Amino acid sequence: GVEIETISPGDGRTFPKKGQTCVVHYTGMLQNGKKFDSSRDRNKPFKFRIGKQEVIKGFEEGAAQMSLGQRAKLTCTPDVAYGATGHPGVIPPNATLIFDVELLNLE
Repeated sequence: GVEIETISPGDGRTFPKKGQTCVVHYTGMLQNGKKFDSSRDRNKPFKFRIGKQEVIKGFEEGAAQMSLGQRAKLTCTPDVAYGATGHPGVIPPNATLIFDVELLNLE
């Protein structure tokens, strides 16, 4: 389940396709918790491609549903990334992940 809450500006037509290296200013957030990851900190805005299962399903499905300039807000379910397993130290099991996702991409 990928629930999109878009902050309005963008173009609404430049959608990511397969094999397109796309650039996202992501900002992670735990529900009722602090941050855990941010591209604003490293200032290397995570040039990743679409269709190789590199990113999690709650972030990959949110990327194709956005366009250039758009600023959505992810609500990632636990069972797509870390709900059963959980990362040691960062993301616990059964965690509902929140992301501040803006798609200012290339290709």
